[PDB]
Amino acid sequence: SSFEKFEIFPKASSWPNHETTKGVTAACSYSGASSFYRNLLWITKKGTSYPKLSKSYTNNKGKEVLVLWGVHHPPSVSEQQSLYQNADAYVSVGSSKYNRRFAPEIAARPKVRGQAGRMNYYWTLLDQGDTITFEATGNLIAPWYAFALNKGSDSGIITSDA
Amino acid sequence: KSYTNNKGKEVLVLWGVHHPPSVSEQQSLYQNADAYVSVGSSKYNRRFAPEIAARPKVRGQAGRMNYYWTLLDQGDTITFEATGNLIAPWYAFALNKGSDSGIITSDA
Amino acid sequence: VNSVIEKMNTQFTAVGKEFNNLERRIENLNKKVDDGFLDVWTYNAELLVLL
Repeated sequence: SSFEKFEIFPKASSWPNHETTKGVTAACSYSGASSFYRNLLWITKKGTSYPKLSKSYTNNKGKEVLVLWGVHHPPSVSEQQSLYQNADAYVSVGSSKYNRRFAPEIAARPKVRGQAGRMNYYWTLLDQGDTITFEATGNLIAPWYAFALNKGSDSGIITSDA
Repeated sequence: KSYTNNKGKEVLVLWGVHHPPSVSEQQSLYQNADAYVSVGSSKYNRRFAPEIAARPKVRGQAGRMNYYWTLLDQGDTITFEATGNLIAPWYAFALNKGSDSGIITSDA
Repeated sequence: VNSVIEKMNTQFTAVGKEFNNLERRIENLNKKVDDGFLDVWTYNAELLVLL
């Protein structure tokens, strides 16, 4: 029925070693200028040096938490070299019931919206109690907000124009 | 290592793939930073690779282990071929038929 | 009475099934199927007796 939007990782505090801003493209354009999503965060390096990152989070809200993230991959080798200084890379998400390593791939492909790279998106429900750990080496889109869900069933989607 | 059957009925075979959460534990248990296992038959064929990642402890354990099963046919063989993480089967089962059974959750 | 008995067929084994957290769609379909057949059978039985 309802949720509460809150912030897991603050943009200023949770990322001391990397670059928070400069995470912006023209394919996601707002008011003529370039922008990005309001719940995620592109992350690049602070000065051509990428520390391997690891960060955890617990919940206490008594309800389930719905967490999103994304995995970018560029289509060319030199773009992966430019953005992250590591030809090999992986990210990894761990919890009690969810556990997956991701690796990027590099391949040539036709442009859509003037972009040749791609980005996959992932979601996981958390339980009360149990934690989650992100642990990344080249391509993490970190969550910047998340949601705490209530109950109250029997709703849905209607496609109409009334 | 290979295995054939002769029992005239289907054989239900299990195994598992371990992975530890840290690099040094994988170094300690198997002396190989890279590893793979592989299971081959006629209709089943899969390579597995381990992964190493940090994750919170459950039951005082931070490693994980996946589990797999495959029905065999009469005749056809199966081969295990491993380099770092095989949980080998130690028993297996030969199944009969006779249908219309199931599971009941009750306390009578 | 013997005709009304012998028209209704007996049902064989039916056991509820299992699903993980990523197959909610098929489970909702399963529940819709079972409740729909249950409503049709109880409607036919009550209407048959009342006529």
